[PDB]
Amino acid sequence: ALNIAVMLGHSHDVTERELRTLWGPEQAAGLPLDVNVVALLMNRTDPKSLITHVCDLMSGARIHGLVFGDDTDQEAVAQMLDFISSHTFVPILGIHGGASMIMADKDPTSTFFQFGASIQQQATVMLKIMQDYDWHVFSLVTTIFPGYREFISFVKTTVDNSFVGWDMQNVITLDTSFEDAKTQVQLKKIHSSVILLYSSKDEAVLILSEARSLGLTGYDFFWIVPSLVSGNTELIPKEFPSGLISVSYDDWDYSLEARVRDGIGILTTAASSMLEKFSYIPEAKASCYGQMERPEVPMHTLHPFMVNVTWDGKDLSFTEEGYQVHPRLVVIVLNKDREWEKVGKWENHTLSLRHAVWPRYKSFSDSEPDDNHLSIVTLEEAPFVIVEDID
Amino acid sequence: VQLQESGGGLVQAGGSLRLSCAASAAAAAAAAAGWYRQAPGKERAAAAAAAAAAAAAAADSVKGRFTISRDNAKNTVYLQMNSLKPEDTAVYYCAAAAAAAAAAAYWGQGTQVTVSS
Amino acid sequence: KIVNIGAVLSTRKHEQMFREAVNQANKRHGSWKIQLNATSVTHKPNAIQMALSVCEDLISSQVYAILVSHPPTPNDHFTPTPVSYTAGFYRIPVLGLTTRMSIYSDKSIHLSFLRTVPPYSHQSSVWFEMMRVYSWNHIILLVSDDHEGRAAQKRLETLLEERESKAEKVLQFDPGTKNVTALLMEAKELEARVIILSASEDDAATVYRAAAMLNMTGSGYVWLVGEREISGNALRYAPDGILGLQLINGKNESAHISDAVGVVAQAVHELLEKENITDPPRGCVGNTNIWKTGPLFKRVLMSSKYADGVTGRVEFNEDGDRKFANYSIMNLQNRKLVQVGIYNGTHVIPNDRKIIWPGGETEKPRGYQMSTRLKIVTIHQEPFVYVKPTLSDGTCKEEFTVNGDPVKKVICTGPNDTSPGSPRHTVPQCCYGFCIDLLIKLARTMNFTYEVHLVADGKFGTQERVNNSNKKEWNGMMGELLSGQADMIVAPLTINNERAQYIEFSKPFKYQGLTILVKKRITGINDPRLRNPSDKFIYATVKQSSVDIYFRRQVELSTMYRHMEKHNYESAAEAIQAVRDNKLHAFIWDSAVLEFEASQKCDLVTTGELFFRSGFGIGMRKDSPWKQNVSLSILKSHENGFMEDLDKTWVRYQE
Ligand SMILES: *[C@@H]1O[C@H](CO)[C@@H](O)[C@H](O)[C@H]1NC(C)=O
Repeated sequence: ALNIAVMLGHSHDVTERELRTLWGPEQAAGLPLDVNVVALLMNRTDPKSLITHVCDLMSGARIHGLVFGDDTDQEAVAQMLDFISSHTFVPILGIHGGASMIMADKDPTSTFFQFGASIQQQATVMLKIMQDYDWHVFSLVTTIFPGYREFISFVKTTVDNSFVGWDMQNVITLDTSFEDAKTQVQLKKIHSSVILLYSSKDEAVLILSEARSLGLTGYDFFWIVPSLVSGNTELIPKEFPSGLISVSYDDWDYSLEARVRDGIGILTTAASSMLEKFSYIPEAKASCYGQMERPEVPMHTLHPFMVNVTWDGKDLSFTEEGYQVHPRLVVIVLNKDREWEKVGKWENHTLSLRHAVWPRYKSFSDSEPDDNHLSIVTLEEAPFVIVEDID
Repeated sequence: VQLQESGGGLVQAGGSLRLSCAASAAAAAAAAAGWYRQAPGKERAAAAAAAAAAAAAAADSVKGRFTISRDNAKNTVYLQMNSLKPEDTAVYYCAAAAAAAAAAAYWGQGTQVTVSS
Repeated sequence: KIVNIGAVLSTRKHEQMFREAVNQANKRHGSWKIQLNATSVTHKPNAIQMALSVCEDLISSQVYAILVSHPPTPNDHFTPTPVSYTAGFYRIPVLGLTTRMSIYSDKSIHLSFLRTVPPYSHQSSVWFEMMRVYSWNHIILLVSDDHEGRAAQKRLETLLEERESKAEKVLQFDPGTKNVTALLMEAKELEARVIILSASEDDAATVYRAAAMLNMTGSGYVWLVGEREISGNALRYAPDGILGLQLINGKNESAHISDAVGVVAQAVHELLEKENITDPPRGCVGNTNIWKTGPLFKRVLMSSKYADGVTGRVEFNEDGDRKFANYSIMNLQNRKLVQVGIYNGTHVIPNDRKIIWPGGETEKPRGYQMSTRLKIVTIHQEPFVYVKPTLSDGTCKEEFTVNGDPVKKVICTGPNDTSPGSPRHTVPQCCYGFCIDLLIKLARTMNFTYEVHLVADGKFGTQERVNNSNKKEWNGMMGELLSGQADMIVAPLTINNERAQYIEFSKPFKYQGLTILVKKRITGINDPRLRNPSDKFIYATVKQSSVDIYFRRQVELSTMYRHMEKHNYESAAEAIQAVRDNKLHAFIWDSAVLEFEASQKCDLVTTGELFFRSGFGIGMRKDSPWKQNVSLSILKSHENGFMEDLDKTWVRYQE
């Protein structure tokens, strides 16, 4: 008798989703284990509403574990979930971008096992995609938004290790506290083509707005953004130049039910491996922890048995920090109609792209000279021109 | 990618027509669009072209009879042809090249234009 | 208007202090322009209920600020993490009356938090300045792996990089363990005696017991800790004279809340300006909207001012540190603490009795003792060093070469006498020659004795990153010196930019270049016969050498680099025999070695003249205590001129 619940906030896709996911584990099972399910949903959510629900549900049906889903991309709700799971020593696995927004992780006492790409894993693809068309990573502009220290350090090490190319020149940061043209002063001091930035969504609107005034939104420039920038939405804000490169997890063609079914299997199979190995009973807490938490502390957790899960044709093994080593990264662009369109896929450490050479289409209108980017034809001949195979 | 040509028919000499070729794609800014003609007994021949920059080249053979135009907003290139002569009887084709891709020569089903008395 | 401020305490008795605080805030200014009100919450026998009650207190009024206090239980982060994250969910700033954990100082983990007490980290710079005043150059650091360990490592690294002294011996011991003796024994031979500790009380006690066991707690050793290691069971048993420090105002409680109320009132009074004040978030229902004017409040409060009070005027750091306050120097005088001086961060003013050290001698603890023996590593190069098999009696044959006076010889060990195939073999032999005589002269000059070893494999040294790391480990003697296996290199080692980046060199003593060896179209490096590949002449060098990196640092010679990388040998005399055997056409190497080999041997010709000049120099680890005497000795040798006499002995007259 395993327990599970799903939550949906400000969504209109839950009612049928719960029933379809309900019949899933019955056949997906390959072990004569047991499964019980329940579903719920709520409107615009707050920490107080979140915390009240979890023990109300836990005290009701003696919850073995829960799966979480929310949206709107709030940094706060990320730090809200984890510390709840920390004290109650219950395995909680939340699966969606709002929950999957990256965090610096907490003490090993917690059992959260986040479901998304790491900062290092995300960045290394961003640096690698440069090796395709645009040569040198030119500029890095960042605010004081958390997580910058790990980012600028990782890229600096990997650029000074490989000898090939990669002549990074200028890296700058801006103080939002001085919200005036003083930022434009520091911003005006970089001249190059490809600009890489790492900031929050709200500041992204302002900084790109300032650049359009000076002219960095021109036809000759390329902007590269990580996943967290506007990834978890379908309604793009204004001031974003038409034409943008991001590597995100949004998984255009995937379904939450598909993700939930995989998540459910991670719960049951891993616990099945530990329980059957040593006749282990997953002793539940008598309530949410006021006093009765201590006797269950000596009981061994599922961490030795939850790191490795199989089936569904994907090595879903986690790590110490809770980021997968076989994620489903995709790269996506802003088309002419302000509607995001998939471009290429990342799988088994390769850059498969539907585009061979860059499309080079314009920014937001009323600014389009477009008189550059010449094409050249050449013949292989005597030492004027020589051809060779790629090393 | 796939295109589609249309606009043909029968028109008396000295008349006019409006041929059109269209294709679906999100990058439609950057494609060379060319018109090809191939009559019975003759090799395929170029007629009119449009560049990515926005320049127009017209073949000297039948220069001045027709004109080319491209709409950046809507993915369709249509060819406005005027002062028809019997020498123009053929099946006109539309094509694109470059901005990615491979196996680069793209040909529609074909539209036959007939000029006669 | 009415301004509301919240506070969280654990007393139910200094709630009277909270009431007095709100009364004083009214007393400072009550002109009806700004009015203050306060709320309070109890302590934590749980977390969920108190978090809910804090939310209720927030929705109770138009809250603007929060204050928190210390817990009685040893729960490291019991009270902070409920309120901290909940408040950061709305970017509402909060002040920490008392806490020292370095997790909250990282603005990358949590929201904006301002501390009126410095963390453990910045005090490290304080005793760093203390040591700089008392002239300690070689130091030993011992830290744990917890968040405190990482933070201390980062802060100390920044402080060192401020001076770029490159502190050595960064060793870390596993936390929460017992019977761990390896680390202290490993660090015992670093030739310096000062160690720095930072850990919990139990770990400090275990380290104290281990050090008492290993006898490193006697005289000649001096070592100081922070404040967390001189309390509780840690203070139970400890060596006498442990230098330490105490916070400026430790557990003054209701005083610091008064100072915080004063400074926050000043900040709010200074805030009554800007275009869109709007209002502070209110209510826990349907109030997920972001707190737009949040960052401006933190920015203005950080740069505030407050000068009248016990706490003192403060200019908060970029992350909310106490900036520059004061500190007290303590010492252990027979199980009794005593103040010895006061350090206001910028300097130390000794204003008490003399501070006696554990040995009992008042003498300055500036040992840094120079050991008599030093490690020597070399490579087998013909003209400078010759390997000689010793006789059965244990001493290789004496040889009066030219004047009857014996030539000096030394006992040199290390190699297997067979580089290509040897499972394991170390044998003693005799080494003699140019560099050996030079080293003998140096030793007779600078009054120290020596010990000689040989390299593991035989490659000179070249940066190379292949696998098992994210860096290029220096294969060969160059990395043998870096990793600590060696202490000094006396060998024909030329100087280049890459090696000059890490190690420090002395003045050169013999110039040379690169030259071509040919056996009796060959000319300087201008011909197409060498510019373009051709089977008539095959060129090669010795792998992992200076020539390789020289030819790999030029885009214009990629074809030559690839041709060289197609095949090359790893040998010195074997290639000479091969070219003498008509197997190889020609190859390039150093000047002096090739020139001596050509004239000393039979039927050899020097091809052309040098193209790239360079010198030979003794290499030592960066920041060594030997740079000074070495240069003056070398120049004294140049002036006297018997280095030229040695040159006459070894490379002048072949008879
Ligand atoms: C150089 O030699 C002098 C000679 O007395 C002595 O101080 C020491 O060995 C060396 N000094 C320095 C500063 O290296």
